[PDB]
Amino acid sequence: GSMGNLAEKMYKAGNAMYRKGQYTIAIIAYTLALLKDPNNAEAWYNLGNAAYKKGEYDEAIEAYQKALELDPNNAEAWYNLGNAYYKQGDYDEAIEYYKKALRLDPRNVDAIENLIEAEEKQ
Amino acid sequence: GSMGNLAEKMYKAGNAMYRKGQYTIAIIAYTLALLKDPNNAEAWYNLGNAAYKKGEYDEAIEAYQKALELDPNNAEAWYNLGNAYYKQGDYDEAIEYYKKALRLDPRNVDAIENLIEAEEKQ
Amino acid sequence: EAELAYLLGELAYKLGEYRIAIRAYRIALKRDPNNAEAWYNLGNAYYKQGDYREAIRYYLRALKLDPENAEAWYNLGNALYKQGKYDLAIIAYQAALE
Amino acid sequence: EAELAYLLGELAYKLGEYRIAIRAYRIALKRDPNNAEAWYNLGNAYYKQGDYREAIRYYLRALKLDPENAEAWYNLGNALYKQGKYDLAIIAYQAALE
Amino acid sequence: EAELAYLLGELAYKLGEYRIAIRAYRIALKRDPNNAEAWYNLGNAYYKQGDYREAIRYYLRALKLDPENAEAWYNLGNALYKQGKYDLAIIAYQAALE
Repeated sequence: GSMGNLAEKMYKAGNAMYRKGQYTIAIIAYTLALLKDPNNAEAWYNLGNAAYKKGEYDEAIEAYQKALELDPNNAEAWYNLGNAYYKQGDYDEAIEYYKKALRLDPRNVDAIENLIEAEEKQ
Repeated sequence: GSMGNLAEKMYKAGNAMYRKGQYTIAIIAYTLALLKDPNNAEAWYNLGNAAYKKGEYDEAIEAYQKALELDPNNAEAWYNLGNAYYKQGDYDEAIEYYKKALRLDPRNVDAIENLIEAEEKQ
Repeated sequence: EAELAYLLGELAYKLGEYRIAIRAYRIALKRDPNNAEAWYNLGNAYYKQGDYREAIRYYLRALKLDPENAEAWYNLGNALYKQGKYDLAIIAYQAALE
Repeated sequence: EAELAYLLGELAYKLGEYRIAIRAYRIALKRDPNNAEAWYNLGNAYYKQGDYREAIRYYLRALKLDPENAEAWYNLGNALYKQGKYDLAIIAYQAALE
Repeated sequence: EAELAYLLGELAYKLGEYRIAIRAYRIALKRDPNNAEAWYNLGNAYYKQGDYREAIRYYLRALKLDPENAEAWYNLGNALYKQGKYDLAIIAYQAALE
C-alpha cells in the first residue's frame, strides 16, 4: 500500500548479492524488485546476469530478452544472449545476437571473438 | 489466499538474519513480513536496524520513522533516528530525536552522550 | 599494579590533590578501563579543577559501565549545568532520581 | 613493588585513611609476608576501625616475626581488652613490660 | 629474459624472417602473456605466412589487452576478409575507425 522505494531496496540488495556471488539471493531480490514493478531493464538485465552466473542460461535468456524489450540498445544483453544461445548450440542465434551487439558497439572485441567462433561452429 | 502466519515466518527469519549479521537477507525478510502486513512497529524498527547495519541510514530513517508512527514510545527508534540524523550532519534533528528518546527514558546514557555531542556539533 | 594506583588516586582525591588524583586514576584506568568508580572519581577530580567537559566525558563513561550510579548522574547534571547545557543537566538530574 | 605499597600504607595510616592503609599494607604483605612492621600497622589500622579480632591476629603475627615489639604486645593487650579477653590482655600487657 | 626474446622477434619480423619472429615472440609471450604489442606482431607474422586463423586469434588477444589498437582492428579485419568472414571484417574495419 506504500513501500515507495521497494524496488530500489530489492534492486540494491540484488546488486550486492550479485557482486558477492550470491546469485540465488540476488535472483530472489531482483525478482522481487521487478515483481512489483517489472519495468527496469537494468534489473531484467541483472536478473539475467544472476541467472547466467547460476548456469541456467535459458532463464538468463528470458530475462535478458526482457531487458532488451525494455531497452534494445543494451549491447551487453545482446552479447550474453548470444553467449547463451552459443552455449545451447544455437549458433545461428548466437550469430544474430552477437551481430546486434556489435552494431551497437563495433569495438566489443569479445563479441567479435565469440561471433567468429559462432560462424566457425555453425 | 491463506498463509496466516506469513508475516511471522518472515519476521522470525529476519531476526535470525539480523542476529547473524546478514542484513541483506534480513531486510528482504522484514520487508516481506511487512509487505503483506505493514503494521508491525517491531518489524519497521528491525527493518530500520538492518538498514542501519547496512549503512544506508536514510533508509533506516524512513523505517524507524514508520515504527514511531505505529508506536511513538519506541525510544530506541528515536535514538537511532537521532544517530542517523547526526551521521548526516543534521545536528538539529539529531538533538530533537535524542531529546524525545530521553523524555521516554532519561537514563539512556548513550542518548545523552550523543545529545551532548549533537549540541556541541550544532 | 593498577590496584595501587587506584588507592593513590583515592587518597590524593580526598586530600584535595586533584592533579595527583587525576594522574593516579588515569594510571589505574589505563591498566583497567572497566573501573567505573575510578572513572567517576576521575570525573569528579576534573570537575573540581573546573574542567567540566572532561567531567562530563568521564561521568558518561562511568555511567555506561554503571547506569545505577545516581551520583554520577547527578554530577553529570552538575557538569552540564556548568557548561550551560541545561536541558541536558535537567535530564541527567532526573536520571539520578529515576 | 611492595616497597611502594608499603609507603602508601604508612602515608594513608598517618592521615587517618585506615581503609586505604589496610588495603595498601595487605598489598605490600602479600608480596612480602615477613614485614613485621607492616603487620603491626595493619593490626593498628584494624584496631582503629574497631575490628579487634583482626587487630589481634595481626599483632600476634607481627610478634611472631618480632617478639621484642613492646608496642605490639601492648596493642595486642588493648585489642584483647576490647574483646573482653582480660586474662589475655593482662598477659600481653605484661609481655610488653617484659 | 623475455625482453631479449622480444627484441629478437622484432628484428626477425622486420627482416622478413617471420618463422623466426614467430618463435621468438612466442618465447617472449610465454614468459610474459600481457605483451599486447608482441601479440599483435605475432598475429602479423602469421598473417604474412598466410595463416589467417592464427592471425585472427592473436589480433583479438592483442585487442583484448589493448582495445585502442586501431591497427590490430584493421589487421583483424584483413585476416577476417582473407577467410571470407566479411561481416566480421567490416565490423573490425569499423572498429578501427571508431
